[PDB]
Amino acid sequence: HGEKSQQAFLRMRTLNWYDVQWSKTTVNVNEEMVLSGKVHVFSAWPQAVANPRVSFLNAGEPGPVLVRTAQFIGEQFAPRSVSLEIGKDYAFSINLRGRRAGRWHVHAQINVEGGGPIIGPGQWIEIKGDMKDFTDPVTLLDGSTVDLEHYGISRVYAWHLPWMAVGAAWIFFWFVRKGIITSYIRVAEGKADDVIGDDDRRIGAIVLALTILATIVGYAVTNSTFPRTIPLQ
Amino acid sequence: ESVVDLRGMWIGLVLLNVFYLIVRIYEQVFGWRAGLDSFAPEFQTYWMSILWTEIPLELVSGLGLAGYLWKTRDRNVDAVTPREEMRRLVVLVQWLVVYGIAIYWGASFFTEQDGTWHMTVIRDTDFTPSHIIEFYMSYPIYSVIAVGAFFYAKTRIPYFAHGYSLAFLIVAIGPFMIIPNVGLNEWGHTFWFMEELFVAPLHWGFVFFGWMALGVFGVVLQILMRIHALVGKEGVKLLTE
Amino acid sequence: ESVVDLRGMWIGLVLLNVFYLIVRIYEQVFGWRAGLDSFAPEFQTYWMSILWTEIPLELVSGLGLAGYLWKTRDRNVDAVTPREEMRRLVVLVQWLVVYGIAIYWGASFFTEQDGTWHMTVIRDTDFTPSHIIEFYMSYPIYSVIAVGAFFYAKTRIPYFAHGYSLAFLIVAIGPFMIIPNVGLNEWGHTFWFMEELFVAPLHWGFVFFGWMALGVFGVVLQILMRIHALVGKEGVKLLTE
Amino acid sequence: AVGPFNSVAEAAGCVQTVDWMLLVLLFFAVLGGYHVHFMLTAGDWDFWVDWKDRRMWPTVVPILGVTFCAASQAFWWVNFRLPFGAVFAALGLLIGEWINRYVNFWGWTYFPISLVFPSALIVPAIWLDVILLLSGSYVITAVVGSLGWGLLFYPNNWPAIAAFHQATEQHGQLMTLADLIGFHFVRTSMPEYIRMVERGTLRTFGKDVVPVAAFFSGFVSMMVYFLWWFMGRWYSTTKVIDTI
Amino acid sequence: AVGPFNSVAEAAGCVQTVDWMLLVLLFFAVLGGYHVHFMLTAGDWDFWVDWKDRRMWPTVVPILGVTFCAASQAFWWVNFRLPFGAVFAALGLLIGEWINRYVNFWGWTYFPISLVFPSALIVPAIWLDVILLLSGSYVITAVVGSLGWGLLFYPNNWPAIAAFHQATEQHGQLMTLADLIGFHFVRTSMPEYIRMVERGTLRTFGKDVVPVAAFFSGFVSMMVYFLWWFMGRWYSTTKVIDTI
Amino acid sequence: AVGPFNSVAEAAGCVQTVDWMLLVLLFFAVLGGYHVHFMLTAGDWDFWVDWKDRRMWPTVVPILGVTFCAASQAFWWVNFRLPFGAVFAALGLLIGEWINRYVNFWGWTYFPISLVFPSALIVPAIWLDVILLLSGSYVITAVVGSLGWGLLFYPNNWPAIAAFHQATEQHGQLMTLADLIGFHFVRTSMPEYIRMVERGTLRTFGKDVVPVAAFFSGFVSMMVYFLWWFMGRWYSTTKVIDTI
Amino acid sequence: MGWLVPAAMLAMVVIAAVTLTRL
Amino acid sequence: MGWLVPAAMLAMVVIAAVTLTRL
Ligand SMILES: [Cu+2]
Ligand SMILES: [Cu+2]
Ligand SMILES: [Cu+2]
Repeated sequence: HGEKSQQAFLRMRTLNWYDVQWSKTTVNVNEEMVLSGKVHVFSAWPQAVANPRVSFLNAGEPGPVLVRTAQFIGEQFAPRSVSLEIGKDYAFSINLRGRRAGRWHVHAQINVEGGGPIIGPGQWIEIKGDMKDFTDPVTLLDGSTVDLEHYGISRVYAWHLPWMAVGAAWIFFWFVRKGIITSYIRVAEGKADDVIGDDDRRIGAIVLALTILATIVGYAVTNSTFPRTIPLQ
Repeated sequence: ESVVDLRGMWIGLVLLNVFYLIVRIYEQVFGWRAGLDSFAPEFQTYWMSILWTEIPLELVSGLGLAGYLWKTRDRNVDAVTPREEMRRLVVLVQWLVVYGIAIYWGASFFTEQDGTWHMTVIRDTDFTPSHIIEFYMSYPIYSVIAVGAFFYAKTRIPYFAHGYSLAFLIVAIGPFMIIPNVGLNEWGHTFWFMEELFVAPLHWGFVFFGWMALGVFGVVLQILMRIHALVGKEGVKLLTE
Repeated sequence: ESVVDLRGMWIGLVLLNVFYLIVRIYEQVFGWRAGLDSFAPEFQTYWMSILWTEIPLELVSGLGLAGYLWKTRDRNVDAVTPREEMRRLVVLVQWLVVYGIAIYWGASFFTEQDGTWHMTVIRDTDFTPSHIIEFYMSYPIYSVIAVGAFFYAKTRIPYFAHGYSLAFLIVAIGPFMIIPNVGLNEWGHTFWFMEELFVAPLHWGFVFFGWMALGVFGVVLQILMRIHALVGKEGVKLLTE
Repeated sequence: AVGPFNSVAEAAGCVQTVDWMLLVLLFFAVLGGYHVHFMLTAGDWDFWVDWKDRRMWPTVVPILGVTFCAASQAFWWVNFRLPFGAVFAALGLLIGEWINRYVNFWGWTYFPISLVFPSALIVPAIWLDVILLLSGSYVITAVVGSLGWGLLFYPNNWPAIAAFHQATEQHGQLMTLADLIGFHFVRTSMPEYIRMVERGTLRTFGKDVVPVAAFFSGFVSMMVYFLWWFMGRWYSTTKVIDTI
Repeated sequence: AVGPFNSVAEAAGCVQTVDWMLLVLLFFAVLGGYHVHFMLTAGDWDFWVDWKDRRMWPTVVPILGVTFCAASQAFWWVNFRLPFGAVFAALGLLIGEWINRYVNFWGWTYFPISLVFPSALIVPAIWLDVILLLSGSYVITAVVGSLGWGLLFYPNNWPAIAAFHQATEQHGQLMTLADLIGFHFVRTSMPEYIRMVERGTLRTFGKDVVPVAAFFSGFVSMMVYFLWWFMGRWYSTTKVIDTI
Repeated sequence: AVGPFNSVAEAAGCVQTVDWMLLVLLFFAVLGGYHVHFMLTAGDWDFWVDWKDRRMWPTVVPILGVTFCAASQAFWWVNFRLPFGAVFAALGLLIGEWINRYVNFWGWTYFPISLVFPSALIVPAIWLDVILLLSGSYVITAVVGSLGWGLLFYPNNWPAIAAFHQATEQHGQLMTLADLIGFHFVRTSMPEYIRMVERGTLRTFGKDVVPVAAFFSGFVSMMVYFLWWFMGRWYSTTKVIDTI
Repeated sequence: MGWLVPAAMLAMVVIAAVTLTRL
Repeated sequence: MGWLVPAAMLAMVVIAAVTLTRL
């Protein structure tokens, strides 16, 4: 959905989609289907659209209703941006695993850089099952298998929520100890030194020391848990 | 007898939060059924009607609120007793609390629901369901609440009645100025930048007037002085000792 | 008896100039033997040791100088005699002379020795011998001298004791702010610009805080008024006639 | 009678109630403004785990995050001597972001949380607030606390980040778990070329990427803090004008 | 007794000594600031004779050089009626640059002086200072003296420049002596493509390059002088603040 | 005697005469300044009918045109309560432009008027002036009148524009009458690639070009009006300085 | 169901007006 | 010889401290 609103002459003169197939029109949850096709780059590429030198093959679905396990364009596995040359034909294939039950219109598309997106033919796919039954198994370099749907979220919560609780406790502690109207009146009458004393500074120093210690301990424990990591590719 | 009567604040908070919960449930139900295609008849049935009804309703509500606040204004403002002025300040603080809740709902919740909806769908119109709920529902609602707070302060409290508070003007106009800035949003996402990136300069206007929310810092201070001078020295001796 | 005693200024100038001459001779001797390769053991032996020793030494020297100046501060500053205040002003001028010499040594000599060393070698690390001598030796040294001058003025002269001189704050902090700006230097020469050009914007921060040296214009003027009011009318009749 | 109050208890209760309402309203207004600013200046790296890299994420996020923290610090410290201004702004931003990711990014569009979780700013905010409290000077804060705020961004985000940086081998290529999470769960309007992540340079050196980014972010945060402290001072104006 | 001085001679000697120290300290502080600004804004054309061209060098160098000259003129003229401010800044910059080129560029890296010599600014500085002295007005100075400063840059640099502009014939090409000096003495990090020198345009006309560059530099120097005069006035502030 | 006047009639006549001369001089000075600003900021779209498009012309022209209108409104309303400031500036600009097109573009270079006619600004100027008159507030004006000024630009230009937007078929292509007018009457220094006109985008939607351009122009005109009202207030200064 | 959100916005404005004018 | 410049920086700081605290 969305192509009708795009200008006709830009749709016609950028990418010509031909034989496009959907291996299955009805899939179950955790069931794979392949959307294949071919595309031709129009020789008279419009000046308005940027060169297809930087482009990315994509599946036009209303969300992760299907999980893209792999995609290939130009005889190459293509998880990142590729280059399309003017006046040439390229074959593409996308593997999709059913996630969310329902009827969805899934299209072939190519997002070219600052020209933008070009949408190809779409088809209605019926996904039957429960999203709770969906699994996304992924094998690591050490042979361990994880579920990409659920992996790593517990660590995210266990690191993020306690720090938010600590910040809320800090704000609440200072608010209850001093107040807003009383502190304002004290500062306004030249008694700003009465709001903050030596004990308050000592408490702040202790809190900062504990926070730094917690950060160092968390970093060290995280490095111990995952000794070998690589940067984003 | 009742300096702090919070019935109005509670009513406003309950109404606004229930309305936004209803809006969120409606979005969940009808975002995929009718919001995916802009040229489909169900888009007109379920999403354009909200726009066509809500813009005139928002305008009428804002104009009527301003007119009613100005009509029922106090004429002898300077002859207000300290207790009545304290009650008026409390009601203004209730207005500002409701304004802050509306500012959170509009400028935070639906503005990023925009980032997620635009990342899931291919944009086909200037009025998407996220756009309809965000630009044409939430921003006008907090603009109406800002108008109410500003005019209550101007019409009830002598300090705000004589002249115009710069902080109040900023906090009431700047966040409203995001609504005209939707024109720059639409212009930049159709000619300037072809990609759905939030850090695009086409959204810097969105940033700039957002800073105007910090104008509230002044307004609260302007209230606090009025509170301070109302308590007096002896009352200060109570609070600070 | 001795209003102008320049022993401290002479000692500081001699020490600083001899130290910088020694540093220059060391650079000449060991720039090619051990400074060409960053992964060689001789680089650790002859160039990294200077860094690891000089950063803590610089920090300790600055903190100790500030603490000693504040500890031995005059408590009854306002009751200073005109002769003692004139002597204090002269000592502050000596501090500023040493500061200017250090500013020349750091911001002029080694900063352009950077331009020439980077043009002769292919950069392989964020700590080159030129970088080690320039960013981590000269700038901290003149920052320490600026701290000394500022705290002597604040702790000895009544005019600088009551409040903070804006010109003194600028001239003491801005030139120091180049040291954190080494982070932008390193970031721009590794991601932004791949070429060794000095007019690259990645060095504009270097420019901006350099302007803060002109803050000295204010400080000298603040001294001159203090000199003027100390001489008095009759003394003025001596000087201007 | 205590001024406009007829009794001591009435005055105390009214003051406490107004304190609560003022705190709530200030928190939510600052939350809204901060969320707009952050999500439209540095929200792209915050939205997706594929954008949380070594060069551009730890540079961009702290620099654009220190703004409202400095403004709120200026307000709270100058007018109340309350040392929670940076934590105020950071907690507001984190709460709003987490609510949006859990309710909208996950509840509506069904993107997994491992793909959409915000950055951590509580530890740098605590550092900045304690620096302001112990020092009492906004210049010393703008230098030291800003440097610490820039430096602490990556170490306190690593515990929630390293799990997705484990390596996997696909058909022929090497991937991180974050890249595979972004690839598997399809975003229609997020092609791989958009993300401003590091891609390598001939002037990159022997494993200095993260420290260089952290130090650059801290240095820029110094100037941004100095500007936004006075921005918050200006926003705290009580000036009444006569003509509009 | 003369104030804090016990005698006439003591007062005179102390005044003379403090005059000397103030002059030295101001000279060296201005020297450091000016050298940083110039070498990091217009130092690339100053470093190398291959960059001393007809379009970009005579444009860039005077425009970025008039800054500290205007600031020092503001200081000295407003506070002392001393007409050497522009010459003060220019002499400081020239002395620092020459020391660096002879000691570091030649003494350390063994680049010949003919490759690394700075530009000449003494004549335009003298023009600007005498214009300020005769006029007494910084507006008339900002117009007339800035125009002369921009116009006199190339004529007073030509005597030290023309010798290296003689033509030679290499294997097949035509070279200047400056290009051959840059080529023979190898700089590892100075490829030929970096230098922002003129390369020709279809809108270049019948031998108007140097005059057009000079007039553009003078016009821009007018505005830069007007800005930096007030910059120097601001830097001469005696304001004492109460809180940091 | 009435002050410096010996009679009532003399005072009235002198006041009327000076009123006429002041009006004329202000009109022509504002005309000159406005014409320079407009023709060198937005004059390219105004010169040629080939540049009067749906996206860039209705965006650029109102935004750059509201400047002197806001400044003149500030002057006239603040100092005289005269509601014609925007119409003052717009009429001056239109008169100067029309004189130039008829005398120089057509009388000298013999370009037909259908190729060189200016834009229409009288209706938006009237809207802005009446908004200021009825409201009396420059904030309400800067919002509402600026929005109307941006919105009314294209509808009031359409009557003089549509005739040249009729379609014709050349050798193989489809043309407008405006494109054919620009093509037939040759401009040596106006190639077709220079004109910043719309060329299409993959993010353009179902016939929203002109309304989007109009709303963007109105929103930007709000801020430009707010800035230039205070610019005109600053230009109305009566400050006397002591030293130049 | 295409008139549910419009009807709730109107119910909100009405309940607010009546109750707040009373208080 | 890798400890010459570090030793001179320390000698400088010490001589300064002793002589300047005396004056
Ligand atoms: Cu579809
Ligand atoms: Cu947008
Ligand atoms: Cu550098």
